[PDB]
Amino acid sequence: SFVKDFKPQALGDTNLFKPIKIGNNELLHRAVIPPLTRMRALHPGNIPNRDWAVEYYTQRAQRPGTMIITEGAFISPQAGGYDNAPGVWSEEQMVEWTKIFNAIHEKKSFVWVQLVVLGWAAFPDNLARDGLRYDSASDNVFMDAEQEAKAKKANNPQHSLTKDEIKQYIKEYVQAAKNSIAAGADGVEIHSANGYLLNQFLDPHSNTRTDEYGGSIENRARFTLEVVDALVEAIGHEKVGLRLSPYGVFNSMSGGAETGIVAQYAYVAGELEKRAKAGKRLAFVHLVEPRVTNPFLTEGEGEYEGGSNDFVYSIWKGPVIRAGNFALHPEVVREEVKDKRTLIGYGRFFISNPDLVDRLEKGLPLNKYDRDTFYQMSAHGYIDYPTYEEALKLGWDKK
Amino acid sequence: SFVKDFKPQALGDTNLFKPIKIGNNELLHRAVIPPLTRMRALHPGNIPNRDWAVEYYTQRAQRPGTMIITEGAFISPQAGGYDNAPGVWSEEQMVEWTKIFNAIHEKKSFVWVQLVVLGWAAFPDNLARDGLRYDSASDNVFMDAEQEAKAKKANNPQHSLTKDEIKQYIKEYVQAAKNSIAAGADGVEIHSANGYLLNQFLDPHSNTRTDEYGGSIENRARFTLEVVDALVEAIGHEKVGLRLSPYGVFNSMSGGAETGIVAQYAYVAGELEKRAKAGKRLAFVHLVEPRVTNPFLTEGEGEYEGGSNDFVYSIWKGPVIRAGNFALHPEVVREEVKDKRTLIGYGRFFISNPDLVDRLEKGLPLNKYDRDTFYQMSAHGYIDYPTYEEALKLGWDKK
Ligand SMILES: Cc1cc2nc3c(=O)[nH]c(=O)nc-3n(C[C@H](O)[C@H](O)[C@H](O)COP(=O)(O)O)c2cc1C
Ligand SMILES: Cc1cc2nc3c(=O)[nH]c(=O)nc-3n(C[C@H](O)[C@H](O)[C@H](O)COP(=O)(O)O)c2cc1C
Ligand SMILES: C=C(C)[C@@H]1CC=C(C)C(=O)C1
Ligand SMILES: C=C(C)[C@@H]1CC=C(C)C(=O)C1
Ligand SMILES: [Cl-]
Ligand SMILES: [Cl-]
Ligand SMILES: [Cl-]
Ligand SMILES: [Cl-]
Ligand code: NA
Ligand code: NA
Ligand code: NA
Ligand code: NA
Repeated sequence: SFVKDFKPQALGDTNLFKPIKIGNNELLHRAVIPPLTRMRALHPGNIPNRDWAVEYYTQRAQRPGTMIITEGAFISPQAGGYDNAPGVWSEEQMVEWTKIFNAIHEKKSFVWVQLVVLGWAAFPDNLARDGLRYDSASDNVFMDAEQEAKAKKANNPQHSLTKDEIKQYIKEYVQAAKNSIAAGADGVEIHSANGYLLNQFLDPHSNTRTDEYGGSIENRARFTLEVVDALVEAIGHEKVGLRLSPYGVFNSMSGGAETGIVAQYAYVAGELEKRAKAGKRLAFVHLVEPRVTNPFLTEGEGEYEGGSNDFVYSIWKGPVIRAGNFALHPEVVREEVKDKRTLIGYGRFFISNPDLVDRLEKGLPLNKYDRDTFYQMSAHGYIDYPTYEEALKLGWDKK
Repeated sequence: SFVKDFKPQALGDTNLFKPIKIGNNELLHRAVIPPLTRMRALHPGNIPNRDWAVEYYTQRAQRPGTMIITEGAFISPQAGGYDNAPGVWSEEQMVEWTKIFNAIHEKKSFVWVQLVVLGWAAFPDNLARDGLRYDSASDNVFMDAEQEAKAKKANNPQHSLTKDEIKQYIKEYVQAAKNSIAAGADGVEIHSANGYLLNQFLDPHSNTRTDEYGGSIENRARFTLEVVDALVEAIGHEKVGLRLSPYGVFNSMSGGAETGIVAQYAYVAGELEKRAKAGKRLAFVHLVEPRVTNPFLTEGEGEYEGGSNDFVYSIWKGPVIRAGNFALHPEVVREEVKDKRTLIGYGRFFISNPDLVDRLEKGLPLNKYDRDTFYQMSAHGYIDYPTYEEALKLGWDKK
């Protein structure tokens, strides 16, 4: 059915429908698909779903000139720990990704691979089964008691990365980025958000290190910036973006309760702008808004009202993608896109509306999503959400 | 005469005219007199002007419940270097300050002493004459070529402070703060703005140190925060505020051209909020706006449009005084004071309008200022600017 109480607004008269260039890509509008893990990849080997993934992305690529950021993709086995999320390290994986990228390009849209390392959010038992470590920045603070216990039970205690192991992850980020471009992707997004490994280094709750990778703002940002620099060198700044969630609490990050949190993220933004002014500007910075501090809470819940991401704009002068509870709030989007370098990521409602962009332009009702199938090994709740026309035929304008 | 093309707005219907408590003081409105050096203090001994200073402050205290921050006052001879700016270290000085504070209190207004250390902005020849060093954070970067040359000519080269000398300044800040309170002041403002010594430590252009007082965000902020902590301990957080100018370029500070500048100031704000949450909240933070990056340029000149101070509000949760080209822009003030913890400092037009607060409430014309007498050893351009009524009697409503 359609979302019951929603009052749509046509946004076609706003900058959401003005073209913009991101990296090498001429986008025709500024509604971006942010990275959305869907758990349809198949075990063993973290293989993109051979039955449905092409169709899923094809559907969501249907509006010409749409920027799509893929579901998070693990850069290596050690970076993973979820059996049904895909990787980008193996030939068997890239065969499937190639088909996906080709399909998106056939629809005249674009695709950026999000590169992921899980750190403490991984399942320590899956990792132990596969002979892999359970990694984080530190070894004396844990995501939650359950994760700490799963780790101990698996004889796979949380491990504070050595410098050599950080270097190994950086090598894997580089090779994953290369693999992505070679298979036909338009670029990559470095995931440094939502409490995964890089965010675990950025955040002083999760990073109690006393070496050069913790204990100060500069040190906590070191790993993220080393990945940025390694990928810029490998595939070019125009093919690299970075995702950050300054106010996020998901996966036991600090959020606004940490009084140094804005400084930590302002420092990262400043270092990106420094690189930009020196000739290597990232394609974009992608921010999760304080509107959504945890993306598994219903829209309107977990909103942090004590901070804004606007500070980033005083520092970083390139494109900014903002995501978090914008589908249900065209009135907010209307104001945000008045800034001419702002794009809007629409997550959950892109799950349920393959033709979301048309609906935003034209002020059409939105399909309700079904959170129960966000993660599921099924075509149902993945490729069977209808377009607006299909929904009319099903009688949804009267259900 | 009145400012010719100005279109006043009555601001009495805004929060500018709602009472607010700052430290121990119940202000009746939120128009603050920011610190304004006037150079009427007499040599030798940096003595507040025995003829005119009481009258100057009395005039500007006339609206009941006004917060006045004094002209900058040197904490010690070594902290000074301008013969006609006052100090707060000697009995002879405090005799005069006592009269000033009494007069302000008789008008039912309040007075906060701004505590100043000049660093590289001092005149090295005055300092050499008096057997004093020419100090800054570093010794290999200079304010400008003229200052570097004056220093060499005076055989008083710019000197990078030792840790012991920093500790000595902190002792002097403490004693100056005590002197101020004992003489009757309501509080003190730590000057960490406008390119004076503390700002010289904060800014990476002027601070190339490699000890614990430079080389990182935390290190560059160390001196400012040590002064904050020393004064909070000495006279209480409710009697201490801090002034910062993130985007200032006056006295060869970096401003927005330094991509790490927001991070540097976000860190300071965060550390203040941390202290506040731990039970010691400063009375206020005072910000110079990017509206005025150099206060000796005519209003509208030297505006930096590439940054905002709004970030501070995501971090620091106490009162914020904002200053910079607000007198000529009631339309901007009207929007800013919608935030209920925002006060507005009015500098240059408080020089020329002793009854500025009435004029803001009632939407009256403003007396033009005469910049030539901003710094002058005279009552003229100091205590002879008329109130609105006096100006009407002089025929200014038709001049
Ligand atoms: C099912 C689901 C999967 C997600 N997967 C990812 C992901 O792989 N990488 C990522 O950075 N964010 C991920 N997110 C966060 C979203 O990209 C987005 O920031 C968030 O859902 C808020 O936007 P929205 O309110 O428009 O959904 C996910 C969110 C959901 C609900
Ligand atoms: C003549 C003059 C003297 C000033 N003296 C000081 C001072 O002693 N301490 C300080 O922090 N700022 C000082 N300032 C800066 C002002 O406090 C204020 O930030 C600036 O003038 C911008 O506000 P305005 O546009 O309302 O004048 C001075 C400015 C002027 C023009
Ligand atoms: C498996 C992933 C790559 C994660 C899924 C859920 C969220 C919120 C991410 O940021 C990544
Ligand atoms: C002599 C002083 C205390 C200075 C005068 C001019 C400015 C802009 C200050 O900040 C302090
Ligand atoms: Cl799993
Ligand atoms: Cl903005
Ligand atoms: Cl002088
Ligand atoms: Cl604000
Ligand atoms: Na099927
Ligand atoms: Na789950
Ligand atoms: Na006289
Ligand atoms: Na002068």
